[PDB]
Formats: sequence, structure tokens, C-alpha cells
Amino acid sequence: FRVQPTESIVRFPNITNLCPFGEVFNATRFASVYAWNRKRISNCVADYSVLYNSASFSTFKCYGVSPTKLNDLCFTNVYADSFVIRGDEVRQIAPGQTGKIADYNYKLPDDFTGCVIAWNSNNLDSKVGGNYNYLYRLFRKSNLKPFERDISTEIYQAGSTPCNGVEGFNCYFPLQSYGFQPTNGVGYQPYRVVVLSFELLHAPATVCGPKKSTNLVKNKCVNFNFNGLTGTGVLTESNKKFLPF
Amino acid sequence: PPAYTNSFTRGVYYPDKVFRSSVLHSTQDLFLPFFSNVTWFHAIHVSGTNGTKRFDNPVLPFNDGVYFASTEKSNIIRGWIFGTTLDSKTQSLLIVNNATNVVIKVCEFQFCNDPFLGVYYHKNNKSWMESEFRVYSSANNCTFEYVSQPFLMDLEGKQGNFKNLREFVFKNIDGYFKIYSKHTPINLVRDLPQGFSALEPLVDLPIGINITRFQTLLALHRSYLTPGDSSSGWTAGAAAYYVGYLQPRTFLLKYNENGTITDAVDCALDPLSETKCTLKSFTVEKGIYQTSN
Amino acid sequence: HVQLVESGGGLVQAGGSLRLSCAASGSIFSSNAMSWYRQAPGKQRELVASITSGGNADYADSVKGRFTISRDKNTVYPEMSSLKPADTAVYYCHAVGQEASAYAPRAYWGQGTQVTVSS
Repeated sequence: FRVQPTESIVRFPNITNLCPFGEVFNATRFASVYAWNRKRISNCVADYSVLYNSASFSTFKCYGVSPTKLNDLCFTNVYADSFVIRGDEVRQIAPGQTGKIADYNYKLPDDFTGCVIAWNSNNLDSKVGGNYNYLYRLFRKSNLKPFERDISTEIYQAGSTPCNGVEGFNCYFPLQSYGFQPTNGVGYQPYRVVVLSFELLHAPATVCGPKKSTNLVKNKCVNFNFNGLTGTGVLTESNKKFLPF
Repeated sequence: PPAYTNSFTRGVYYPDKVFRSSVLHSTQDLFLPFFSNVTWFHAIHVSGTNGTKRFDNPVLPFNDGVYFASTEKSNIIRGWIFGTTLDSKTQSLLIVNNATNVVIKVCEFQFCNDPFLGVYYHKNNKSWMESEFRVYSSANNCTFEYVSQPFLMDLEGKQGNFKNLREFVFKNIDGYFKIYSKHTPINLVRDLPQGFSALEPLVDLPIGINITRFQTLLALHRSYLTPGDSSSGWTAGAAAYYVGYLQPRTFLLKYNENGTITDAVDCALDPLSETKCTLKSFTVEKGIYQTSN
Repeated sequence: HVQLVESGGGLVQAGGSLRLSCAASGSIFSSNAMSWYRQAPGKQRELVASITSGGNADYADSVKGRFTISRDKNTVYPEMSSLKPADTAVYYCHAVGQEASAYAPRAYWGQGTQVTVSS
């Protein structure tokens, strides 16, 4: 005669603290759109599961997968590109939409998959004494490829007269920043947008989403699975000294 | 010429994290053979009147397993560099020991022709340019971080000469780097303490990269005031340090109720140990047994 | 205008290692891209290195590692290594300035600093 477990007995690893996004959220100055930090992230899990009770963002849209399926799909590469956009350009900015932004500075693969998270930064960007750190390239000699950056600051030569690195006739200055007008209305308030780019390929699947943990029973034979290794037995309490490692 | 010497039983480590007690366990893995011959190096401060001796940072074999041990009061060896091209293109391991805390970083940086570090002891103000880290030109990519915690804490009193003994074992299997380290308390200057100890596994990195060469990092003193480096009697310091080589030999280890391996025997060292391994018991009974062919 | 000059110089020993620290004192800084160029007789200006506002830095293979510049918290840290007699050249620094059209709508081109190696 064999006694089987009621439903199951499964235990998961410890807290396993998430990625150190606190430093990025609390960063005094976020990375500029033209120059965005690129640091590999691993040995952690996405923090979207804890955002149930928090500061809701303006929009959270995942075209590739539904918001509830994020925990059901493993992640390999986590790279977030944060930038600032104008409110009136939110409607004009979208995948598959032709426009000036899409043509020159916003270029991405047609099959790119990811999530878009937008939120109003007026609560923090306000009264910042109109810092001009943010900058962008309004015009360029060609279309920037994905994940590409331009380092050429030479004055663009439109006419036959050489610019010689200084302003002149038919000479254009490509680099430009978003003018901060204190009289800007609600619709002109800047909005911070983050796009998560990742292919989920070329790297091992190590990061997994949170999984619900059932209850534990003792003094009764039950199945268990620790670190992949499966077994069956009874879990009890022992006071025998054991090595910390 | 090289000076051969007998290799003590030191250099054993747990093959894995499995727990055992009062059971003899055989393990066939890259270990340090017992009583093997090891070549001991020499250190001098004055040179320039001999032939081909006293080389600078000589390159040592990068075998899959190598033993390392030394007793340096000032911790002369403070870093290790791994790689083949040494052009910083590939990842290189870096270890820094500061204030008894070990930090491991995989940052890529250029390697100098004769890397070295400068240490100025006996100074009125301590901790000066401690964080400068004038050991490499500059880093390129840093995507890994490590932190360290104290191993134990004691009462009032500080010693730099004889306070602890450091044991380190390094090996590479299928490109999986492993870290072994142990700090044991000993109080003896007459001779090296005789005993048996094992190193537990701390961290494992399955990078899988193939490497065939390495280079260490040494710290020297920038000014010549003392007749020596750090003390008197000898030409250059006074301490014990041995280096061994690991081979795919099979050992038999004895566990106890405390959970720590208390004895190790080399099956192939001698027929006695071979029969001990075959019978799975240290005690040897009367009779004649067939071992092998 | 920002003056990056720190000191005239000093004696250098064989196989030395000096890590100069920029003063980083003056007016309010800005997130402007920086470019480092090398000049010598018989050669024109070349794009030797380019460091952005903390995003990433690109350096030539010849000057990779042994000569480098790092940007951190609005501070420039130069790393100097592999000093040789052939390194005698002139360093040029180029920056980007937008709010400079009030009286001189021209780029702030810092004066080239000459460096020579000789025992």
C-alpha cells in the first residue's frame, strides 16, 4: 500500500533579490537619449510582478506578449532605453507610423519585439532650472541603424563654401536640444518612455518569472523537487549541526 | 638549478558539496599527489653577477590544475591575470585583496610588459592612494561585481607576521573556473605546522573560455632604505611558499560525524594504499589479495 | 570657456606611472561630447578618441588602453601608460557648445598641449 501526496509539495529558492533598479530610479540625472548607458543585467528577475501596488505609469504596452504572460516566458537579455518625448508627439510616435521622428532619429527593425512604458515626469522634471543636458540629432546625412550612435559633430555643409568647423554660409548645426519653456502647458509636459529590447535568443534561459508557492506538510510522505533534482520523502526537523556551506 | 623538495599532505579539497560521515569515499579527479616532488623557487634582492638565474615574472605552466601556497606578511602577491593574447580583447580574471577583503572582477584591461605595484610601508598617514590601483592602464568593459564578508571576528590585538595561514587551490575543468580558499589559525615559527585540512568550494564560474597562460601581480617597495625588503637575516625576506602540480589521480577521503574530511589516502601511491582503497577500509586485515594487472 | 590646464609638467622616470587628476573647478559643466586628437609633424588631424556623456567611449587600436580618457560625474580622468620617445606629440580637445552664440558663436577649441619625452 502506497501513500501519495495530497496535491504537491514544492519549495522555491530564497528571496533572490531583483535587479538593482533602485539606483537607476533614484539617479539624479537619467541617461540622455543620444547617449544611453548599456550594462548587462543578469542573476535577477523582472520587477513587474511587484508593480501591482505602486506608482502607475501612463501606459504599459507589450505587443509581443500580453502583460500577464511576462512571468510565463523566460528572459535572457534585459536592456532598457529610456528617453524623453513631447506629449503632442506621443500620438505621432508609434510602430509602423511614418513621420519625421521615425525617418531620422527613431529607427528600429520592422520585426522588433518589446514593451513600451511611458509615464509623466512633471512631478520630478518640474522646477529643475531648465537644465539643457538632454540633446538629440535633428538631421543627419543618413538614417541611423538600430543601436547606432553618431559621434561626428562637424558642421553640416549644405553649400559649396566649406564650414571649416565653424558657422558660415549654408552651414547647418545638426545637434539640438528641446527648449524648456516655463509657459508650457499640460500637453507640452515631457513624458519619459522606456523601450525594452531583447531577442530572447543567443543566450541561455536563466531568468524565470515568479511562480506561486504551495504549502508544506511534514510527517507525511510527499514528492519534492529541489534545484531540478526530484525525490520523495518526509520533511522533518533536526537539530544536528550542519556546515554553513 | 631547480630545488626539489617533498610535498606535504596539504592541498586537499572537497570534490563537491555532498555531505558524508563515517564513510570512506573514493574520488577520481584532478588532485594534488601526496609526497610528490615540488620545485621551490628562490628570492634575492641583490643580483647581477651570475648567469641565467633570477628571471622576472617567469611564465609558469597553465595545466588544468595547479597548487598554490605561500606565507607573506605583506601579501606580496596581490593579483592574477589569465589569458593567451594578453591584448585585453578576451576576458581576464582580476583579484584584489584589500584590508583582508577579496574582490573579484572580470574587467578587461591592457597588460604592461612588466606589471608591478608600489607599496610604501612605515608611513605617518595610512590608507594613502590605496584606491588608486596603479596596476593597469585602464579598464574597457565591466559587467560583473563581487562583494566579500568577514570570515570570523576576534578580540583586541593585531599581527601581520604570524596570525593565520592561507591555503588556495585553483583548477579548471571543462572551462569551469572554481575558487578555493581557507584561513587557518596557527601559532608556530619553529617549523610549518603539520596537519590535515581541506578547502570548501565558494563559487563556480562556468565561463567555458579556453586559456593557456597566466601572469601574477607583485607588490614591491619604491625606495631603498632597509638592507632588505621587509626584515633581516636573509637577502630577500624570510618565509615559506611552495607550488605544486595537480594530476588526474584518485584519492580516498574519510569523513567524520563533524562533517569535515579528516584523512586522505592516495590509492596509487603505494600497494598498501591501493589495497586500503580496494577494501574501502583504512584497517588492513591479514591475508593476500589481488590488486590489479 | 573652460580651462583644462592643470600644471606645466614635471620630471618622468623610466617605466613610470602617473595618473593626473583633473581639477574639475570652474563654471557649471554640461553633458557635452568630448573628442581627443593627436597631432605631429607630417600628419593632419585624426579622430583618435571620442567619449560621449557617459554612454560609451571609442579609442583607436594604437592608443587603446595605454592612453585613455574616462568620464564620471562630470569629471574627466585620463589614464596614461606606455610612455615612449615616439609619443612626443600635441593633444587637442574638442567639445560641443550650444549656449555660446551670445558674443562668439564659435566652437571652444582648447589650445593644443605639447608633450615630449626625453631622458
